[PDB]
Amino acid sequence: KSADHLNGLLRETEATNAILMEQIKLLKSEIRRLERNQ
Amino acid sequence: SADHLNGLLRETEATNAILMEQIKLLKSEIRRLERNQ
Amino acid sequence: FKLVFLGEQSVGKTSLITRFMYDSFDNTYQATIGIDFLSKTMYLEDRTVRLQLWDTAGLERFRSLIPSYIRDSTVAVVVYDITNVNSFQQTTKWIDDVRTERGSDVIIMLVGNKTDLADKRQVSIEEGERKAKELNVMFIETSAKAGYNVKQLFRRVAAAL
Amino acid sequence: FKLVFLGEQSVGKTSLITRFMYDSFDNTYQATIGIDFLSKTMYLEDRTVRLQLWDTAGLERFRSLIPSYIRDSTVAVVVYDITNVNSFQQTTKWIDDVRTERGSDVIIMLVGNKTDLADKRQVSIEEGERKAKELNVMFIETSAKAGYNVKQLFRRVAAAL
Ligand SMILES: Nc1nc2c(ncn2[C@@H]2O[C@H](COP(=O)(O)OP(=O)(O)OP(=O)(O)O)[C@@H](O)[C@H]2O)c(=O)[nH]1
Ligand SMILES: Nc1nc2c(ncn2[C@@H]2O[C@H](COP(=O)(O)OP(=O)(O)OP(=O)(O)O)[C@@H](O)[C@H]2O)c(=O)[nH]1
Ligand SMILES: [Mg+2]
Ligand SMILES: [Mg+2]
Repeated sequence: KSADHLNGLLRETEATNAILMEQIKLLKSEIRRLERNQ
Repeated sequence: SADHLNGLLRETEATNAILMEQIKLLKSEIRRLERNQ
Repeated sequence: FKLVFLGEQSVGKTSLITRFMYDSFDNTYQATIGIDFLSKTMYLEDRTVRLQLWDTAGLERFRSLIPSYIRDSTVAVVVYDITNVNSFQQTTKWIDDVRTERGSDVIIMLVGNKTDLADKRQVSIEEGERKAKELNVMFIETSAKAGYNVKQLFRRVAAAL
Repeated sequence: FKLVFLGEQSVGKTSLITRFMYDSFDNTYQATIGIDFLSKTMYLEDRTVRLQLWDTAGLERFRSLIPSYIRDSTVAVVVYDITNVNSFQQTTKWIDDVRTERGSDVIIMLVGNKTDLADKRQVSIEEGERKAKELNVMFIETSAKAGYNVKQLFRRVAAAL
């Protein structure tokens, strides 16, 4: 019966996983931007 | 099958860890570039 | 159990989190980039609680991420600087942004930081207490430098869950 | 099922992944920063498989992250440029780094990219085939520009799992 809380929580770890990669993309382009105006 | 839910969750948390590590490295790289501006 | 810190630049968001997580303070200002993440299972109030903390940027470039996290967080802490009139006015912005993502399905706390600078105060306590009731959210003044009301803040938030 | 692309700067790591993921190619060079992530669903031999792809930086600033990912990936693709002698010598470095994190518990592929530049070739096929057997890893030459052997590459890796 506890094999249930394993899904709702896994999807949260994947939800937080998503937003991480989004922040990463934004940072990378910010780096590329700074390097251009160098 | 409530077993494969753990080994896999820990993998999603393992990949989660290395993400935040890369994020920290990027942020300081940004701060570094801004200083030599 | 997730919290998100919103507010203008250099109001003390990063500082209030430090005073709480590590009980330290740094005078040297560093603008928060992106969204720093901190977590600590502070056994708060005769019982145990796990807290996720999202430190957002007051910086204008790094705001596109914010809305996505507001949607993910069950609590919002809106911080202003009592020696800065603008940062106080802008708290309306940040609450609107939150109402948009969660409506009334969220716990919100307005915070008037930097009380140790009472000499240079521009915003009164009445204006703050008034605005809080106005927008139906909790209110509290703090000082991250002095450690004043910083524990009190998180204690009151855990009591509304 | 995870793969990691290692090798010197501008050998064609980013390019080999593009030729495979989107079947496109770009002449304009862009140095990979940090570790780009790409994933796509490949159906092979009666069952549909899943591949995680980690594109590492050949750039020297962004290498501190690499070791942590080698430890996480079950397969390593080491890429060199056949018109560049140095980038070929350095493949020894990248395999050592892998043996250190996983020893023999890993599948490794040496890749000699840019075959379409056979005129400007500095490394022979024998030197490559020799070195591969030397360090007990698979070998294959490719051209990301021409699309040559790029599918063949991933097909051989999935056949060793
Ligand atoms: N006197 C006094 N100074 C404070 C107090 N809290 C923060 N400061 C100072 O004010 C500045 C605030 O910086 P931060 O803590 O990074 O504030 P912030 O809202 O996170 O700014 P960003 O990260 O750019 O969004 C720092 O220089 C602090 O040292 C306080 O309670 N009293
Ligand atoms: N002629 C030819 N050029 C290629 C081939 N593959 C890649 N290139 C070019 O060589 C350069 C390689 O760039 P990348 O694909 O980013 O190689 P890389 O190893 O990822 O370099 P970093 O990302 O900085 O580590 C690009 O300008 C490509 O256009 C190829 O097969 N033939
Ligand atoms: Mg902050
Ligand atoms: Mg690359």
